[PDB]
Amino acid sequence: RQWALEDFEIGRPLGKGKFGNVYLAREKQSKFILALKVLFKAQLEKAGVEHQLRREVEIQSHLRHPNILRLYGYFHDATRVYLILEYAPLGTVYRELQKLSKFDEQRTATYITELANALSYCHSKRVIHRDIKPENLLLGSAGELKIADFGWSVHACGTLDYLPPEMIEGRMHDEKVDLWSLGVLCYEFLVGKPPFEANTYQETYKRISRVEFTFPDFVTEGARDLISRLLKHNPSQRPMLREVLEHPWITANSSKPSNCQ
Ligand SMILES: COc1ccc(/C=N/Nc2[nH]nc(C)c2C(=O)Nc2cccc(NC(C)=O)c2)cc1
Repeated sequence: RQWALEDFEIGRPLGKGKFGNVYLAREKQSKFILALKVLFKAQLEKAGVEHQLRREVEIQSHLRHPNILRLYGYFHDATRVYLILEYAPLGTVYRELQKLSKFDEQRTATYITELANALSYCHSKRVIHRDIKPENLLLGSAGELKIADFGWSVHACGTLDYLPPEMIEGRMHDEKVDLWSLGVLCYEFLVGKPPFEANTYQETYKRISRVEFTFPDFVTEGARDLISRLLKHNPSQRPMLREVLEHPWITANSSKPSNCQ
Protein backbone atom coordinates (compact mmCIF):
# COMPACT_ATOMS: atom_id res chain seq x y z
CA ARG A 1 0.00 0.00 0.00
CA GLN A 2 1.06 3.63 -0.78
CA TRP A 3 0.28 5.46 2.48
CA ALA A 4 0.60 9.26 2.71
CA LEU A 5 0.09 11.65 5.66
CA GLU A 6 -3.27 12.86 4.29
CA ASP A 7 -4.55 9.31 4.71
CA PHE A 8 -4.76 9.88 8.49
CA GLU A 9 -6.42 12.24 10.93
CA ILE A 10 -3.88 12.96 13.65
CA GLY A 11 -4.93 13.10 17.28
CA ARG A 12 -3.18 13.66 20.55
CA PRO A 13 0.54 13.13 21.15
CA LEU A 14 0.98 9.80 22.88
CA GLY A 15 4.64 10.30 23.64
CA LYS A 16 8.05 11.55 22.63
CA GLY A 17 11.44 9.90 22.23
CA LYS A 18 14.87 11.10 21.16
CA PHE A 19 14.16 10.68 17.43
CA GLY A 20 10.38 10.61 17.05
CA ASN A 21 7.01 11.82 18.33
CA VAL A 22 4.17 9.29 18.53
CA TYR A 23 0.64 10.45 17.80
CA LEU A 24 -2.70 8.77 18.06
CA ALA A 25 -4.11 8.60 14.55
CA ARG A 26 -7.03 7.23 12.59
CA GLU A 27 -6.95 6.06 8.95
CA LYS A 28 -9.61 8.11 7.16
CA GLN A 29 -11.29 5.45 5.02
CA SER A 30 -11.57 2.59 7.45
CA LYS A 31 -11.62 4.63 10.71
CA PHE A 32 -8.90 2.25 11.96
CA ILE A 33 -7.29 3.65 15.16
CA LEU A 34 -3.53 3.31 15.31
CA ALA A 35 -0.36 5.06 16.41
CA LEU A 36 1.82 7.08 14.05
CA LYS A 37 5.49 7.45 14.97
CA VAL A 38 7.15 10.45 13.27
CA LEU A 39 10.91 10.48 12.75
CA PHE A 40 13.01 13.17 11.10
CA LYS A 41 15.34 11.85 8.36
CA ALA A 42 17.98 14.53 8.92
CA GLN A 43 18.20 13.58 12.58
CA LEU A 44 18.35 9.86 11.84
CA GLU A 45 21.13 10.42 9.28
CA LYS A 46 23.09 12.73 11.64
CA ALA A 47 23.09 10.11 14.43
CA GLY A 48 24.05 7.30 12.01
CA VAL A 49 20.91 5.27 12.76
CA GLU A 50 18.74 5.45 9.62
CA HIS A 51 20.10 2.12 8.38
CA GLN A 52 19.70 0.51 11.80
CA LEU A 53 16.04 1.66 11.80
CA ARG A 54 15.59 0.27 8.29
CA ARG A 55 16.92 -3.15 9.41
CA GLU A 56 14.80 -3.11 12.59
CA VAL A 57 11.67 -2.17 10.61
CA GLU A 58 12.31 -5.11 8.20
CA ILE A 59 12.75 -7.53 11.13
CA GLN A 60 9.63 -6.16 12.88
CA SER A 61 7.51 -6.68 9.73
CA HIS A 62 7.93 -10.45 10.26
CA LEU A 63 6.86 -10.62 13.89
CA ARG A 64 3.27 -11.67 14.53
CA HIS A 65 2.56 -12.24 18.23
CA PRO A 66 -0.01 -10.93 20.76
CA ASN A 67 2.84 -9.73 23.01
CA ILE A 68 4.77 -7.96 20.27
CA LEU A 69 3.58 -4.53 19.04
CA ARG A 70 2.39 -4.79 15.45
CA LEU A 71 3.96 -2.78 12.62
CA TYR A 72 1.28 -2.12 10.04
CA GLY A 73 3.44 -0.30 7.53
CA TYR A 74 5.44 2.81 6.81
CA PHE A 75 5.99 5.72 4.46
CA HIS A 76 7.98 8.92 4.12
CA ASP A 77 8.06 12.41 2.66
CA ALA A 78 11.01 14.81 2.08
CA THR A 79 11.61 15.48 5.78
CA ARG A 80 10.48 12.42 7.67
CA VAL A 81 9.73 8.77 8.15
CA TYR A 82 6.33 7.60 9.41
CA LEU A 83 5.81 4.25 11.16
CA ILE A 84 2.21 2.92 11.23
CA LEU A 85 1.88 1.10 14.52
CA GLU A 86 -0.57 -0.82 16.70
CA TYR A 87 -2.29 1.36 19.30
CA ALA A 88 -1.84 -0.07 22.81
CA PRO A 89 -4.42 1.86 24.81
CA LEU A 90 -3.09 1.32 28.33
CA GLY A 91 0.29 2.93 27.67
CA THR A 92 3.76 2.09 29.02
CA VAL A 93 4.84 -0.31 31.77
CA TYR A 94 7.26 2.49 32.79
CA ARG A 95 4.29 4.72 33.63
CA GLU A 96 2.38 1.93 35.42
CA LEU A 97 5.46 1.33 37.62
CA GLN A 98 5.63 5.05 38.45
CA LYS A 99 2.00 5.05 39.55
CA LEU A 100 2.08 1.80 41.51
CA SER A 101 5.74 2.15 42.77
CA LYS A 102 6.19 -1.62 42.49
CA PHE A 103 4.24 -4.65 41.24
CA ASP A 104 3.02 -7.66 43.22
CA GLU A 105 4.33 -11.14 42.44
CA GLN A 106 1.29 -12.06 40.34
CA ARG A 107 1.50 -9.08 37.97
CA THR A 108 5.28 -9.53 37.77
CA ALA A 109 5.19 -13.22 36.93
CA THR A 110 2.40 -12.67 34.38
CA TYR A 111 4.50 -9.97 32.65
CA ILE A 112 7.63 -12.19 32.65
CA THR A 113 5.57 -15.06 31.22
CA GLU A 114 4.30 -12.78 28.44
CA LEU A 115 7.80 -11.55 27.64
CA ALA A 116 9.22 -15.08 27.74
CA ASN A 117 6.43 -16.21 25.36
CA ALA A 118 7.21 -13.35 22.94
CA LEU A 119 10.97 -13.98 23.13
CA SER A 120 10.46 -17.74 22.69
CA TYR A 121 8.54 -17.06 19.46
CA CYS A 122 11.32 -14.68 18.33
CA HIS A 123 14.11 -17.16 19.15
CA SER A 124 12.29 -19.83 17.10
CA LYS A 125 12.68 -17.71 14.00
CA ARG A 126 16.33 -16.72 14.47
CA VAL A 127 15.37 -13.35 16.03
CA ILE A 128 17.07 -11.90 19.13
CA HIS A 129 16.28 -8.85 21.19
CA ARG A 130 18.82 -6.33 22.44
CA ASP A 131 18.06 -4.77 25.82
CA ILE A 132 14.40 -4.35 26.92
CA LYS A 133 13.34 -1.22 28.85
CA PRO A 134 9.96 -0.68 30.58
CA GLU A 135 9.47 2.56 28.51
CA ASN A 136 9.43 0.28 25.47
CA LEU A 137 6.76 -2.07 26.85
CA LEU A 138 3.16 -1.09 26.11
CA LEU A 139 -0.15 -2.45 27.43
CA GLY A 140 -3.07 -3.52 25.24
CA SER A 141 -6.79 -3.07 25.98
CA ALA A 142 -6.83 -6.09 28.36
CA GLY A 143 -3.52 -5.20 30.08
CA GLU A 144 -1.47 -7.60 27.91
CA LEU A 145 2.18 -6.66 27.55
CA LYS A 146 3.49 -5.62 24.11
CA ILE A 147 7.24 -5.38 23.31
CA ALA A 148 7.25 -2.08 21.41
CA ASP A 149 10.86 -1.29 20.61
CA PHE A 150 12.10 -2.75 17.32
CA GLY A 151 15.34 -3.76 19.06
CA TRP A 152 15.91 -6.97 17.11
CA SER A 153 18.57 -8.67 15.01
CA VAL A 154 18.99 -11.80 12.88
CA HIS A 155 22.51 -10.91 13.83
CA ALA A 156 23.43 -7.22 13.63
CA CYS A 157 24.58 4.15 24.14
CA GLY A 158 22.56 5.24 26.19
CA THR A 159 21.59 4.46 29.81
CA LEU A 160 23.24 1.17 30.66
CA ASP A 161 20.61 -0.04 33.14
CA TYR A 162 19.25 -2.84 30.93
CA LEU A 163 22.35 -3.91 29.03
CA PRO A 164 24.14 -7.22 29.84
CA PRO A 165 27.87 -7.39 30.74
CA GLU A 166 28.82 -8.87 27.36
CA MET A 167 27.29 -5.86 25.57
CA ILE A 168 29.15 -3.29 27.68
CA GLU A 169 32.45 -5.16 28.14
CA GLY A 170 32.78 -5.36 24.34
CA ARG A 171 32.23 -9.14 24.31
CA MET A 172 30.13 -11.48 22.15
CA HIS A 173 26.37 -11.51 22.72
CA ASP A 174 23.72 -14.06 21.70
CA GLU A 175 20.10 -15.08 22.48
CA LYS A 176 21.21 -14.96 26.10
CA VAL A 177 21.00 -11.13 26.05
CA ASP A 178 17.20 -11.26 26.37
CA LEU A 179 17.51 -13.70 29.29
CA TRP A 180 19.53 -11.06 31.14
CA SER A 181 16.80 -8.58 30.15
CA LEU A 182 14.21 -10.75 31.88
CA GLY A 183 16.23 -10.77 35.09
CA VAL A 184 16.55 -6.95 35.14
CA LEU A 185 12.83 -6.50 34.45
CA CYS A 186 11.78 -9.15 36.97
CA TYR A 187 13.78 -7.30 39.64
CA GLU A 188 12.60 -3.82 38.60
CA PHE A 189 8.96 -4.92 38.55
CA LEU A 190 9.20 -6.26 42.14
CA VAL A 191 11.45 -3.56 43.58
CA GLY A 192 10.54 -0.40 41.63
CA LYS A 193 14.00 0.26 40.20
CA PRO A 194 16.47 -1.81 38.17
CA PRO A 195 19.19 -3.73 40.07
CA PHE A 196 22.22 -1.75 38.81
CA GLU A 197 20.71 1.73 39.05
CA ALA A 198 23.20 4.44 39.98
CA ASN A 199 23.91 8.13 39.93
CA THR A 200 26.34 7.82 36.98
CA TYR A 201 26.97 5.85 33.82
CA GLN A 202 30.37 5.08 35.30
CA GLU A 203 28.87 3.63 38.60
CA THR A 204 26.31 1.60 36.54
CA TYR A 205 28.91 0.17 34.10
CA LYS A 206 30.81 -1.22 37.09
CA ARG A 207 27.73 -2.63 38.86
CA ILE A 208 26.73 -4.42 35.65
CA SER A 209 30.21 -5.74 34.87
CA ARG A 210 30.51 -7.08 38.42
CA VAL A 211 26.83 -8.19 38.59
CA GLU A 212 26.77 -6.29 41.86
CA PHE A 213 23.19 -6.17 43.20
CA THR A 214 21.24 -6.91 46.40
CA PHE A 215 17.57 -7.64 47.18
CA PRO A 216 15.40 -5.69 49.59
CA ASP A 217 13.87 -7.85 52.37
CA PHE A 218 10.44 -8.12 50.78
CA VAL A 219 11.67 -10.00 47.69
CA THR A 220 10.70 -13.65 48.18
CA GLU A 221 12.97 -16.70 47.99
CA GLY A 222 11.32 -17.82 44.74
CA ALA A 223 11.83 -14.49 42.99
CA ARG A 224 15.42 -14.30 44.29
CA ASP A 225 16.09 -17.74 42.80
CA LEU A 226 14.77 -16.82 39.36
CA ILE A 227 16.46 -13.39 39.23
CA SER A 228 19.78 -14.86 40.43
CA ARG A 229 19.57 -17.50 37.66
CA LEU A 230 18.97 -14.95 34.92
CA LEU A 231 21.54 -12.37 36.10
CA LYS A 232 24.60 -14.52 35.41
CA HIS A 233 27.72 -12.79 34.05
CA ASN A 234 28.45 -15.71 31.69
CA PRO A 235 25.72 -15.81 28.98
CA SER A 236 26.05 -19.63 28.65
CA GLN A 237 25.11 -20.10 32.32
CA ARG A 238 21.73 -18.33 31.93
CA PRO A 239 18.65 -20.55 31.54
CA MET A 240 16.65 -21.31 28.41
CA LEU A 241 13.27 -19.54 28.07
CA ARG A 242 11.69 -22.96 28.59
CA GLU A 243 13.28 -23.02 32.06
CA VAL A 244 12.00 -19.54 32.84
CA LEU A 245 8.48 -20.57 31.82
CA GLU A 246 8.65 -23.74 33.95
CA HIS A 247 10.15 -22.02 36.99
CA PRO A 248 8.04 -22.83 40.12
CA TRP A 249 7.88 -19.16 41.12
CA ILE A 250 6.59 -18.31 37.62
CA THR A 251 4.09 -21.20 37.54
CA ALA A 252 2.78 -20.45 41.06
CA ASN A 253 2.25 -16.73 40.39
CA SER A 254 1.51 -16.20 36.69
CA SER A 255 -2.08 -15.55 35.53
CA LYS A 256 -1.08 -16.45 31.97
CA PRO A 257 -0.20 -19.90 30.59
CA SER A 258 3.40 -20.26 29.43
CA ASN A 259 2.80 -20.80 25.68
CA CYS A 260 6.29 -22.00 24.79
CA GLN A 261 5.12 -24.22 23.21
C1 LIG B 1 -1.81 8.87 29.67
O1 LIG B 1 -0.79 9.08 28.64
C2 LIG B 1 -0.74 8.07 27.73
C3 LIG B 1 -1.54 6.94 27.88
C4 LIG B 1 -1.47 5.91 26.95
C5 LIG B 1 -0.61 6.00 25.85
C6 LIG B 1 -0.57 4.92 24.95
N1 LIG B 1 0.24 4.82 23.91
N2 LIG B 1 0.18 3.77 23.26
C7 LIG B 1 0.86 3.46 22.13
N3 LIG B 1 0.30 2.66 21.21
N4 LIG B 1 1.06 2.50 20.24
C8 LIG B 1 2.21 3.17 20.42
C9 LIG B 1 3.39 3.17 19.39
C10 LIG B 1 2.12 3.85 21.63
C11 LIG B 1 3.23 4.69 22.29
O2 LIG B 1 4.36 4.68 21.82
N5 LIG B 1 2.91 5.36 23.41
C12 LIG B 1 3.76 6.07 24.18
C13 LIG B 1 5.05 6.44 23.75
C14 LIG B 1 5.89 7.14 24.64
C15 LIG B 1 5.44 7.44 25.93
C16 LIG B 1 4.17 7.07 26.38
N6 LIG B 1 3.77 7.42 27.63
C17 LIG B 1 2.81 6.85 28.40
C18 LIG B 1 2.58 7.53 29.76
O3 LIG B 1 2.14 5.85 28.13
C19 LIG B 1 3.34 6.38 25.49
C20 LIG B 1 0.20 7.13 25.70
C21 LIG B 1 0.13 8.17 26.64
